[PDB]
Amino acid sequence: TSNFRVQPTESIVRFPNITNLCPFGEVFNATRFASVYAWNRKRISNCVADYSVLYNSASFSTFKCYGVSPTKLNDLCFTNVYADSFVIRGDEVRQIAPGQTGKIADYNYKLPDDFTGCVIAWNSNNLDSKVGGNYNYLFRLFRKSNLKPFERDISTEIYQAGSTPCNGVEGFNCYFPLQSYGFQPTNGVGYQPYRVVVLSFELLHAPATVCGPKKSTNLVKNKCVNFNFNGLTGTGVLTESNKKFLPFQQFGRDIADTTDAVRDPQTLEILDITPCSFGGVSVITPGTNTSNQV
Amino acid sequence: QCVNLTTRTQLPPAYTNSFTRGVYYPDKVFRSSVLHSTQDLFLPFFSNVTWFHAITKRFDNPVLPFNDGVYFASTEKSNIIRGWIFGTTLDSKTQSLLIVNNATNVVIKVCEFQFCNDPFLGVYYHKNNKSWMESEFRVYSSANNCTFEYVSQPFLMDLEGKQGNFKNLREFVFKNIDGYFKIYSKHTPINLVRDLPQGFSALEPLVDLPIGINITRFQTLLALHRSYLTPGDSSSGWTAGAAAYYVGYLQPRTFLLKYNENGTITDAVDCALDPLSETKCTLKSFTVEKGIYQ
Amino acid sequence: VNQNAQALNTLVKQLSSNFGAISSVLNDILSRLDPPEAEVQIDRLITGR
Ligand SMILES: *[C@@H]1O[C@H](CO)[C@@H](O)[C@H](O)[C@H]1NC(C)=O
Ligand SMILES: *[C@@H]1O[C@H](CO)[C@@H](O)[C@H](O)[C@H]1NC(C)=O
Ligand SMILES: *[C@@H]1O[C@H](CO)[C@@H](O)[C@H](O)[C@H]1NC(C)=O
Ligand SMILES: *[C@@H]1O[C@H](CO)[C@@H](O)[C@H](O)[C@H]1NC(C)=O
Ligand SMILES: *[C@@H]1O[C@H](CO)[C@@H](O)[C@H](O)[C@H]1NC(C)=O
Ligand SMILES: *[C@@H]1O[C@H](CO)[C@@H](O)[C@H](O)[C@H]1NC(C)=O
Ligand SMILES: *[C@@H]1O[C@H](CO)[C@@H](O)[C@H](O)[C@H]1NC(C)=O
Ligand SMILES: *[C@@H]1O[C@H](CO)[C@@H](O)[C@H](O)[C@H]1NC(C)=O
Repeated sequence: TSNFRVQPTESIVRFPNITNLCPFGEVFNATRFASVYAWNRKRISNCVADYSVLYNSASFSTFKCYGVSPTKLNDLCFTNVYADSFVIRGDEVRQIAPGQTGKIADYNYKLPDDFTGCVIAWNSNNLDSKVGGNYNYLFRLFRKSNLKPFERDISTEIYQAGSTPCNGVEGFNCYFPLQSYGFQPTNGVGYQPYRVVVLSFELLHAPATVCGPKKSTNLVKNKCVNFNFNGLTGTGVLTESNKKFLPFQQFGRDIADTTDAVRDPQTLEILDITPCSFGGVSVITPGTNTSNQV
Repeated sequence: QCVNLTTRTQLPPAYTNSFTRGVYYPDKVFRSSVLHSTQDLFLPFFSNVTWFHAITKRFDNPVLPFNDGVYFASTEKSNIIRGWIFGTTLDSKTQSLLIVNNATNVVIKVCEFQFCNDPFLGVYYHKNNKSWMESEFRVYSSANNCTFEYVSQPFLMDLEGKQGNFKNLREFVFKNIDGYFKIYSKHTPINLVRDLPQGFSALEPLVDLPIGINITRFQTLLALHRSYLTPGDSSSGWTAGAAAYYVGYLQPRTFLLKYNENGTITDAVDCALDPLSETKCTLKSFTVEKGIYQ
Repeated sequence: VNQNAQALNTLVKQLSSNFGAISSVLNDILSRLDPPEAEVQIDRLITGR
């Protein structure tokens, strides 16, 4: 007739004990930003990052996330987050994204085809506009080959358009690949400068260095419960285990791909995980004609 | 300062065979009593490894290509081997890793260095008091900028020349993947002098560093012995001592690894060595019965 | 006996396949994603299994 399943009694969250905060101030509140042809990369690790702020505040122009949903970034633990900072034009904001080929994408900064991160961009016209023209920002236009993802080129050599090799003369059919942006307050919105940061994070089996601002609860054993071990969500029964983990090991997969053992972050204990009880349910009847007992 | 060593006689290189060596734990998951197939950079079985022996004066410090990875095995009795440098050009124009185990402690510094032509660590021996003290540090001239630095806790070692046979073998695997310098290590007591032992011992991960630099060349560092017996200047008044090490290179291969009940690798099958190994891969077993197999 | 065990082993091992989705675990897809974006990948997993 049906199936029988035991239901969880409670839920438990076990996240590492780090009180440090992530230096978002350096990233977004920086007085100066580098050029697009040489973007700036920073690593953020061993800190707590709150993505609820910087999403409902500062009125960021574009907040587009690929592979994750922003509401869930509070509930996720990440490994080795990177921040890439540069300054581009308004229309070029479209070009920096998965696919979406463009001159910036082709010759300045290429995002990987498989991307899991959030691109944030805001309008900094007032800061980066000079009445005489803000010429401190430069961009690349002529490169021999398309850039590989997450790569930057700083080579400044005279580009050879056709024959007659330049040999450093910058003559006919010889142009400098680097050109200076001209930014002034009296310009169109599309031509106004924009400041862009790209947050890219890797989901790995390695212990999660960065974790959301989510509290922890006490451990419970021998009962069907939900568990949230470092973003690993499951339902089952936890028991003490005699498995002999080596110090670098953190999980256990048994023969299939499913996890069967785990290491409690705070107390460094090995816990065996077993599924809750399930089975079929059958009804034995002598026939409605004879009786209604079962 | 930098001094070009002299009184060194060049000899043709020597080659030996690696008999089932260079197997490490691929990931951090725990598995027990299973046969697991892994595709990764491994040292192929029964392969040429270049063998260097410092004993002419045989000052064996040649710069070697890094390639995709390195398997370095040193048979040591007097701690002659100290450390390594890893650099694309090593001329202070391109930044270079240095991992040096000096008398006080291990020091892992990624800093632009003006490396000397013949880097080494000159340890001086005094006759009036029988002791060895490191005095010359000829690794580099100066450090322009130090993006990454790390000094470990102090410790003391004998640093005394031994007139016996080689008693310990130290195996290391160095890789650069995803901007990560991974070092796997192990040590085994063996009495062999000039032959690489024929046995199996897995290498546990030792450290994963976020160096993130481009490496295409590396060099070893030796402990130079100076005493009253050797007369001359820094370039001539020295003796090499007795030491031996072996260098092999990693290649992308598929391996079948056997885990025991304690979750330790005990045996491995190289998949593309010969047809019988291929049948063992296909059947997922270490024993094959009589018959014909696709 | 060997044939029955082999069939069951293939059936269980088949759960690890992506079938084109981002991952082979439903609990990971349910997080990290909103329902309109999660439904298509859950569909791919359903079809394969
Ligand atoms: C930047 O500074 C303002 C105060 O001037 C502050 O409100 C804001 O939170 C700061 N942003 C970051 C990312 O620290
Ligand atoms: C914090 O976690 C560490 C392990 O990372 C543990 O040894 C320590 O006792 C914990 N402290 C608290 C506040 O529970
Ligand atoms: C070693 O030889 C090189 C190349 O001839 C030279 O540039 C360097 O000055 C020499 N170092 C000495 C003599 O200490
Ligand atoms: C490679 O191994 C073979 C084994 O017979 C040996 O003869 C040879 O000298 C080694 N080195 C090269 C470069 O072939
Ligand atoms: C070894 O290196 C460390 C770090 O540079 C230094 O503090 C220490 O004095 C050095 N010791 C020797 C023996 O040179
Ligand atoms: C490296 O050091 C030189 C000399 O002090 C300095 O001019 C240069 O800006 C430094 N570069 C970096 C990236 O720190
Ligand atoms: C590393 O440097 C070498 C020599 O300068 C160069 O050929 C190679 O392309 C570089 N690799 C990367 C990833 O920059
Ligand atoms: C596992 O470790 C225990 C404890 O040292 C040992 O008695 C046992 O023999 C080991 N198992 C194997 C297969 O070596």
